[PDB]
Amino acid sequence: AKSAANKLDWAKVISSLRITGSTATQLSSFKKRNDEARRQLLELQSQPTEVDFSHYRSVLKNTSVIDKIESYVKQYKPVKIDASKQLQVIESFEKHAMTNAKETESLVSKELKDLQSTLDNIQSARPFDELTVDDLTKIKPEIDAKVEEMVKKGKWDVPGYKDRFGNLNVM
Amino acid sequence: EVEMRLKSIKNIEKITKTMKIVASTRLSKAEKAKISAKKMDEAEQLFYKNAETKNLDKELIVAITSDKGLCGSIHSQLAKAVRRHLNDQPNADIVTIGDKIKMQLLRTHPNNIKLSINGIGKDAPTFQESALIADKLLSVMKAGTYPKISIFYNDPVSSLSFEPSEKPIFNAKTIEQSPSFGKFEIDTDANVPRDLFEYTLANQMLTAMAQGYAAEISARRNAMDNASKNAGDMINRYSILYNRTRQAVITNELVDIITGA
Amino acid sequence: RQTGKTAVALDTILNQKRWNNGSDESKKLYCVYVAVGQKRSTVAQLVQTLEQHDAMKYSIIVAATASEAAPLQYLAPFTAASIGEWFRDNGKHALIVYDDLSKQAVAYRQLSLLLRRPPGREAYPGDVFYLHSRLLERAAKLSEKEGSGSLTALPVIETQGGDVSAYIPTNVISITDGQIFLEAELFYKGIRPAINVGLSVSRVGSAAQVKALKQVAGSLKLFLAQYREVAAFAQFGSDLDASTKQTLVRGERLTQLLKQNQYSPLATEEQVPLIYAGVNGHLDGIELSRIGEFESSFLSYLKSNHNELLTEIREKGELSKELLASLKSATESFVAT
Amino acid sequence: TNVISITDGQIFLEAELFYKGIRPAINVGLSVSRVGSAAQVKALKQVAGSLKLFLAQYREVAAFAQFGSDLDASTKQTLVRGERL
Amino acid sequence: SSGLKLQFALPHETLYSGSEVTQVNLPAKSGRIGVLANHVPTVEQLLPGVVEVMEGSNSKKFFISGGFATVQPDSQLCVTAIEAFPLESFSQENIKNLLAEAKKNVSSSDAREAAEAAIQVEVLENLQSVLK
Amino acid sequence: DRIDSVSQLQNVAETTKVLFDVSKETVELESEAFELKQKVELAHEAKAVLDS
Repeated sequence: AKSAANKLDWAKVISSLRITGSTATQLSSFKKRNDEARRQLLELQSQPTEVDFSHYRSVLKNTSVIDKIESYVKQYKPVKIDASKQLQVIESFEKHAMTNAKETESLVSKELKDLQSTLDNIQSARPFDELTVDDLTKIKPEIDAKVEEMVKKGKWDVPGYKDRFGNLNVM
Repeated sequence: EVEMRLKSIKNIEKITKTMKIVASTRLSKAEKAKISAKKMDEAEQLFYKNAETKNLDKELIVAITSDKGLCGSIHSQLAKAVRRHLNDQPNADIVTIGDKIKMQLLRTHPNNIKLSINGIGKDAPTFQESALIADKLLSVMKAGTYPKISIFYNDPVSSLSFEPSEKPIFNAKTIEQSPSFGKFEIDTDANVPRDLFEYTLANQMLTAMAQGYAAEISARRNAMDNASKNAGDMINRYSILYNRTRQAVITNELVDIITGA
Repeated sequence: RQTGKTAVALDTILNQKRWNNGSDESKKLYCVYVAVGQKRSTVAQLVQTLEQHDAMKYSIIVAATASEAAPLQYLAPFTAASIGEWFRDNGKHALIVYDDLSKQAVAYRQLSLLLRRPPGREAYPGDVFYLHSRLLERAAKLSEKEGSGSLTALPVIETQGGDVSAYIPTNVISITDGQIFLEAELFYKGIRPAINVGLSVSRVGSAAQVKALKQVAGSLKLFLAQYREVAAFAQFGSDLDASTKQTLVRGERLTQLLKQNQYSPLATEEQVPLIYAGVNGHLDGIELSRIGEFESSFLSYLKSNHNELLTEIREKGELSKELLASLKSATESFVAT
Repeated sequence: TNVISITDGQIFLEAELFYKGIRPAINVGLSVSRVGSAAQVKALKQVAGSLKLFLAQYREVAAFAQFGSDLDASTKQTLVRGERL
Repeated sequence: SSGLKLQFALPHETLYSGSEVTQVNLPAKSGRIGVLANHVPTVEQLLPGVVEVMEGSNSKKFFISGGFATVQPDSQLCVTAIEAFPLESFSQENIKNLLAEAKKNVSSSDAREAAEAAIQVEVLENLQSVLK
Repeated sequence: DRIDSVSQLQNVAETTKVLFDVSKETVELESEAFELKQKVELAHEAKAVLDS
């Protein structure tokens, strides 16, 4: 069921709009796919890891080495072992990845909550008509300081203080 | 039927060579005109650069084509721009110039062509003929009152790197009140704006028509040139086939005569 | 010369491993190639290519060396006919593929013009058509009265300069019911197969076609004919519209796709897929050059991911509208990853 | 074919160049005298080295007959050299 | 750029292109435009007169029958005339006396035709006047 | 738009680590294919000796 194993990564790439830019994760996906490709190639192209000693040695009447060749073959049943040395590296990688991803997910949930509440404090909580003018310096802590700072040094103008407003003449 | 094909291709090649000679004859005059016309338009362009003569805003639709009926992409590219303008500005009046542009402009909107004058590409761009064409345009249906007018005119870069490119014209209103028209001053009594609009139309039209006649003469030396190449290739192929057929016929004749003996 | 039409034959034979190597007589098409007048080194190459891909289990290759004598080469096609009778007449569906038969014609020329018989048309022996027919006409598809067996034949003729217009070539093209023309340009221009799709034809397209390629993809066959006609006009005409240009680009991607690589017979699984995706816009959106690997990836995805649907398309005998939808899903998956 | 091969050369004086009025109109590309150097005079070879390249270039560049304005200026000088030779 | 450049490129055949000069005095529509050097940003439709284009060398006089001389801020006088004229071929007697009078026959046409030809009524007098 | 920037991350925490593991352990499973290739190559070598 190797479809599912890459199905998660394919779905992630389908939703990697926040995950686009993976510098060293696509390389890992390439490594995983190369491992599967070499595995399927070993399975298909290479014959059985065995010897057709049932008849092939008989076709060689005086081989005098088919016995020796089969002896080496059977005695070379384990040429070597597998290497599943990933037993603490896997744990450390899992710990780092899981802690980072949990921090990311909690941050995302908190951002969702903050946006939802601020919008709830926006869809009906923006008193644009009857809010006290100086209360803006109450809502904006630097508004009072800067406004005192803005007129204090002597300049009575700001860069485009009325960029979206009109100055108007007497009429 | 191979012999008739080879001879007909040869005749088409002779006709193509004659058309190439005619193209050279017309191209000499077209280049002669365009040489002075480009400088003439650059003279008033210097003012349009001296005063940023951007025109803002019954708006005519125009194209560039001489008195010939298409050559490769001479009429087709202008026709595409004409159809695009017809889609974009269906209520845009068309100025049908020459024949091919006249026919293309009559095709899209009957209510657009306000003039139908033929045979403009008779020869080199003449100052008086272009000036009279403009004066008639400046008198036909108040084309001066046309707030904007775009000249979808050929821009032959070197040989055929062109299409009917669109440009603006500084009109009577857009000349006096240009933002950088404060640079070059005008006189209330002299009535500069109208004259500047008319003369800008004149220089632009003369330069554009001269460039277009030169570019279509190129289409008579850069589209028939491709046709001449096609004729050369077909003639080589047919000559190969006929020379092989004659030789093979003679050989088969000898073989039949000996096989009889 | 050296057009590898022999290789087209060899690949055709290798398909007697995905059906013949099973156990199905109804799927069995026990091919018997021929070797009429070839350099014995080429014979060795053929034998090795038969053994390595494990073809010699299903192909009897009667041989006639160039060093061999003329009567041997002349009689060889008759020997292949005899083998075809011995197989097909038994009642099992069998196949044949005569080798380069132009050498057989040259042998008949030697036999006639050398013994005493006066020469005929094209300086070749008069009964060239007689011999060619007596070879090809042996092949047929008998009825259940004779066992419903058949000896399908793929006679291979050779010309000079790819000459379709020749005595032996044209006369044979009257005798054989199907033609697949291999050119000289395309043989160096754009395709290892280089089979002139427009020029090639077979007198039975509907009856006896891959039920996958017709029963569902019959519209795909008409689209093959239509796109071939489309690419016929794609030499120097302008761009009248976008419809012609789109047909050109999609069909050209299809042509760059369709060349089944040498000795790589793998078919009745995603045949329609190319044209269906082109009209449904799955492969056509890929770059034309990249298709050379995109097709391989799509096939492997169908194999290891659409294994049920792909295996059914292999076995169910048709690509149903439901299987068309599942293949569309697999196509979306291939487009995705 | 036998006349060509038997000869140690093939100065194939095709008719076409003769038809352009030329009395001694050999073909530039076709003539290849295999043992000519062993009979060549060195002083002539000194100049003919450039003549051979000029002829080959004229043959290679006369293809662009109808696109000569945009042709490279060095190619135009090469065409001038081919015509002059 | 020092001096004053002129761009006298008529729709017939361009004469001057940005060449330096000391004076280009010409007969403007409202008056006599004696732009010597630099000039100021102002371009005027012109009246049939004499354009004695005083180069660094002598002032060539050519009775020019119209144009507009754009005094670009770069001391560039873009004189896009309608006609060209020499300092010698633009000077003659019989050609400047009988041609206008023969054209007075055309003035015997209808009202709009006479209104058009009223320009030609005095057109030839200008050349014979400025020929000196 | 801030909500939208948060919208993509919604159905991504489901399988980010799942992919991190699927592309890690299955790739770690390649030592078996390596050792099997080793034995298959030994079989090819000995079988070729026998064929010689």
